[PDB]
Amino acid sequence: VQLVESGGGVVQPGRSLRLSCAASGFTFSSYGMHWVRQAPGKGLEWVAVISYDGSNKYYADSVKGRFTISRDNSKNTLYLQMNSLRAEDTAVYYCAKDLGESENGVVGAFDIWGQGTMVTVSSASTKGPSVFPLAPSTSGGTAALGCLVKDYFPEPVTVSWNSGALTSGVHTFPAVLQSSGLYSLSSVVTVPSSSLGTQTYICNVNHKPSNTKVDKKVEPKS
Amino acid sequence: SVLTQPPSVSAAPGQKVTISCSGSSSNIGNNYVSWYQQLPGTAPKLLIYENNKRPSGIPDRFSGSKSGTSATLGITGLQTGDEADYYCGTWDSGGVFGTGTKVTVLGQPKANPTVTLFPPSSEELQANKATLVCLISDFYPGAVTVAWKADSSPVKAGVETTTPSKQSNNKYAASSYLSLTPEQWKSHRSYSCQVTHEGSTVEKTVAPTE
Repeated sequence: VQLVESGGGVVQPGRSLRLSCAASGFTFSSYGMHWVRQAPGKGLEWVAVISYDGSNKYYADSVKGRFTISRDNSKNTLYLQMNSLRAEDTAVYYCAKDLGESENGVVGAFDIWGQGTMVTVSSASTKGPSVFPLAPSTSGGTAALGCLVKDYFPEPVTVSWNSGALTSGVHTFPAVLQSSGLYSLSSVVTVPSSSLGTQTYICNVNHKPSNTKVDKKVEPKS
Repeated sequence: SVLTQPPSVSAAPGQKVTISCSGSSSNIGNNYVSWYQQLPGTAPKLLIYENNKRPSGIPDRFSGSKSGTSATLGITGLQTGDEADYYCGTWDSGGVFGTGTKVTVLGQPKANPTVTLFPPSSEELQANKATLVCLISDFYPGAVTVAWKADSSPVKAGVETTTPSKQSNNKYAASSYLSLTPEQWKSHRSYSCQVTHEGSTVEKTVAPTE
């Protein structure tokens, strides 16, 4: 059995998008089909359902109005016609089979799932990264500094420190999808709390797509 | 419409782990329960259906049960390949999933989280924006429940938190942000980062007066 989603890309809120799920390795015409979404990095959220025939159709309240799950048994494809997309509909949509078993629709058990196509709804063009200094406070004998790479878009950002001359003590966290349809991540360096005043520290952020190369000297306060 | 399962359960290799699903009769009681595994960067996988029944291909060391308003998934002989997000689900006449239970086959002692919270920079306030960055480090297993608190009052807004990732010391690390208006920031004596880990709860705090 194989489920292969399709038609997953970036979209502006309000506009439309229809995901396609090429199903194979089974009948499809005799199993109900589900759609499930998993926003990074939250849990599984049950989206919509369509019966084996296409009669019964059910959605979540967070989706009730604006989505219309359909399906094409001729092509063995499930369709999630998503209209009027919003921000918190951004998720990894999952084509999921239903397990209708044991004789005399249908039921809620998903034996097989698809790879899942990521939909990133965002009213946003390529935004350059705004970088902010995470000036230390410190929990002896160690202190922490960093750079909040925020309000950037899209997503490949590369951060370094001291132009490559600082690999150890460093930890760059994953990017998060913000409440502005942009992104945010932080870069951190863990150093001796005694070395603060002397050593200069620069986060060398580099958003390649938008062509921005931000550099922020991080130091403590007063 | 919220099925209750703990964020984390964790045993040693070879041991039993059980994951519970408590809720209400309308959700779990009168209905079938189904358990799903999810390795990181993979689609969910069906483990258990109809409370206790099992598919062919699933190792026999995956058990299921339902006693009224409670349902249990067990795992004997724990092996690293069991490290995953386990979700419980159900139907009702689709239905609802669990909060998400992580499983970690302990390869080391529980390390408690080192919390380093950063306030919004004066440079960030010079753009009429503000973000508090809580940075939780060196912890194991990789399951933390971050709550923010304006003064002792709670706060729901601006919260974005990452799914933990293993560092180079094999212990996990994550981060939570708090997107605030500079007025709100300057309108509370202190914001705080409550970090719950394996039952323990750590609180770091900052104030605009710093």
